Amino acid sequence: EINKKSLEEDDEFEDFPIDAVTQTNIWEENWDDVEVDDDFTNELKAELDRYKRENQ
Amino acid sequence: SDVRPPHILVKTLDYIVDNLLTTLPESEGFLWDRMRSIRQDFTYQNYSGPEAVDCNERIVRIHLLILHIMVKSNVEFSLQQELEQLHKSLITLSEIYDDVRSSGGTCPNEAEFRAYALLSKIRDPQYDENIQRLPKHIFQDKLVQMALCFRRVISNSAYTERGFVKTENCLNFYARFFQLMQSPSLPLLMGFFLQMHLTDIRFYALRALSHTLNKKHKPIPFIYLENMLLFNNRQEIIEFCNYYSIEIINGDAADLKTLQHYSHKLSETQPLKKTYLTCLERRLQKTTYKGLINGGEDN
Amino acid sequence: DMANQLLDELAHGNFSHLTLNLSQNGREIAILQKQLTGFDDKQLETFVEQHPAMPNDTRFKIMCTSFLNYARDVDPWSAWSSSDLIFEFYQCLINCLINDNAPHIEMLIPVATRETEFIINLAGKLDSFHLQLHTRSHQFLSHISSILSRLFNSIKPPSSTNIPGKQRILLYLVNKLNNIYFRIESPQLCSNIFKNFQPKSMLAHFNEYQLDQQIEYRYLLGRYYLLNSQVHNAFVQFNEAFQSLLNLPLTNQAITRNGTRILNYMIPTGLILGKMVKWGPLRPFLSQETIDNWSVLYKHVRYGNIQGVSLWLRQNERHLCARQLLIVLLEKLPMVTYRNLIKTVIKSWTTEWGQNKLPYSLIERVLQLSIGPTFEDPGAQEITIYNGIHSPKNVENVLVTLINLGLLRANCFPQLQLCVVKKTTMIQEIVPPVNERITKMFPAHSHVLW
Repeated sequence: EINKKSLEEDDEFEDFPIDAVTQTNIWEENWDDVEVDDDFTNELKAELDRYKRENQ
Repeated sequence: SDVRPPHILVKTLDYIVDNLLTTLPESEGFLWDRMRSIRQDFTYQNYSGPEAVDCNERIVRIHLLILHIMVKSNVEFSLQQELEQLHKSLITLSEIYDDVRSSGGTCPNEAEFRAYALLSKIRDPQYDENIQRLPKHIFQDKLVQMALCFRRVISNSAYTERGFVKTENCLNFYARFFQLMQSPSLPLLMGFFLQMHLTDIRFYALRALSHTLNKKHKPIPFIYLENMLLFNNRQEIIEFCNYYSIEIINGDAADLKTLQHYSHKLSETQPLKKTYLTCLERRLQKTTYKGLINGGEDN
Repeated sequence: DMANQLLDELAHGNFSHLTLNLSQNGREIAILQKQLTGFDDKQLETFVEQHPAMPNDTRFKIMCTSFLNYARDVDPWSAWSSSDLIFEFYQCLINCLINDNAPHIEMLIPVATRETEFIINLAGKLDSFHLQLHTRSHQFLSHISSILSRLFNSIKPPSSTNIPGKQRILLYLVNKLNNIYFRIESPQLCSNIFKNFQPKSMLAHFNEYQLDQQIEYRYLLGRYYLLNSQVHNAFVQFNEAFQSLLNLPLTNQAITRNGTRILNYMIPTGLILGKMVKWGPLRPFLSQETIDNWSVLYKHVRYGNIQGVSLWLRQNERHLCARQLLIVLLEKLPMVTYRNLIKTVIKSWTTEWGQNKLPYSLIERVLQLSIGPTFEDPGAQEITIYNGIHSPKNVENVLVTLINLGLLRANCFPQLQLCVVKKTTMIQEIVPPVNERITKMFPAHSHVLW
């Protein structure tokens, strides 16, 4: 057990040694568009199917 | 002239808690004064010992109780001063807690009043910044946890008020709020404290709901809305609709498309009177004031 | 004689041996104390005054006398045992820079910056062991911050070729001060420094300041914004800072580490805004563990699994708390998640099967699957921020907030107990791209302040 406060010392920037090709993309343009097989999704779809079947 | 030592302060508070809470609806001013005096006499001595902690804690509890007792009653009282004293006691409590901690010491009821603290400025983010800093054992306490739940559930991205910066992706979970309020797991004082937001919660719930309805949608029945906003009875929904200029059709339903207000705060009217929830009243009636106020560990 | 030699050096403004750091200049200090030791504390001060070539300034003299005191009393064996001397001196030093036309300011500023780094480190160290030293929490760093804040106040803009020394160090001071503020439990006080920054700066554009200082500044500002749940505002800053860091060709370890530090906050912030990160570019600054972690979270959000997000936040609770990331995520992620969950349902249900209206019961079941057991449900042993907030039963509410947030285009009918959507084949018509919507609803300030 311990009663110490929570804070991150490491977060503080290290020392400055200093004394425009900045066009780099780091974000996925279209996560949303991309479709891939997944267990959860299929589970959902399964449930949808069940519901549909149950009410006819 | 002179200043009462801690022990007789504690004794006085004991008297109050043991004998005088029964007389509360009417004897509020008196008690308010006494409690304030007790609080002051401590700071005049520059005394932050366990007695001070205890006394302020119990005082905070009392204020929480009084809020409910008063709101329910037709007796005259100032809300702002009650809240004010509440706030003061809370801040002094916080600082004491901090001091004790930095000195390698512990307060047994800190979690509870950390929670209460969390409930006082429900939309103020600094209270979230703060609470994340406290030790695991405090952060993971049932009370702080529930407090946090409430804070999340209450957040709205649409909350409009002068000097308030709206933030993204807020839940606005009125449903869960009312569900939590009805839980047997919710400590009563907390509920009392939370009741202060019923009107705004309800307003934004109603507006949000309205925004989703199609033009020419039929008005919503009273029963539904009463359930949605856990109104006590028809009178409340009537009064509520009246206040916010929501047209009432057939005395059975409210046409929500008529709800046209920038904010929950009306510019040319004084705020709708505070209210309460029946369940919490009923719960109150099944316990003792003394029990509620003394419901903590010893210092 | 050492004393007079020093006093000469100082008088003339060389300041080669005017330092607290005993790595360098330790020997001189060792020598001075003894010459100094015989001398009374009171006697020495006049001594300083009586010395020739001494500027006619009370502060400068006070500072010199202070330093002498330090040299005389300092205990090398312990920085703590001689903290008073150190801090008093530092104080004196700093308030020798208040007056803009003070003696030797230009040759004094560089001394102040070097000593500052030393005194901050010391203060920090001391505070960390406050319990053991029986000192107040953040007692020293606080004092430092006060001093530096006074200094910050003293700064004002009023040939046009060369900037005054104070002006050159202004940005450096800002970042130092703010870092201290975050180091102390209360970082709100930053706001005062931020808003007063521009007014104090001579320089036309922000670009004119050193790049590293820029990046740190943006980092801090972003963190500050995030502390206030102003997500977008924080995001822009983070992203700007990391880009600036990237384009910096030099690859020192410090660089990469700082990069990581930024990434820590940027990754989360983006996710709230519905922005995802291509890992390749970030591979150099992040361990595989990190990537994998953030990845599992990404999956959770993407495929609309609330319980997942909850359990994830839970596993990483403490660390997250350490950065003030727990609450904001806890609050702000669920809607993006809900969006995806519903979007998935809608696409299959309407676009694929041409069903225009979905009954609440359906969404109820789906929500059950996504949310998992609630504290009220069997097998629960506790009420928590992971089983308290989200419930399957509140279908309408989630629909409502989704709609109001502008992440879903639909109409609900409480009496019918079904939601209605636009009969279409294109899903993006009914569930627009999240980031654009969110940002639309919550725009950011100017990207570059100047």
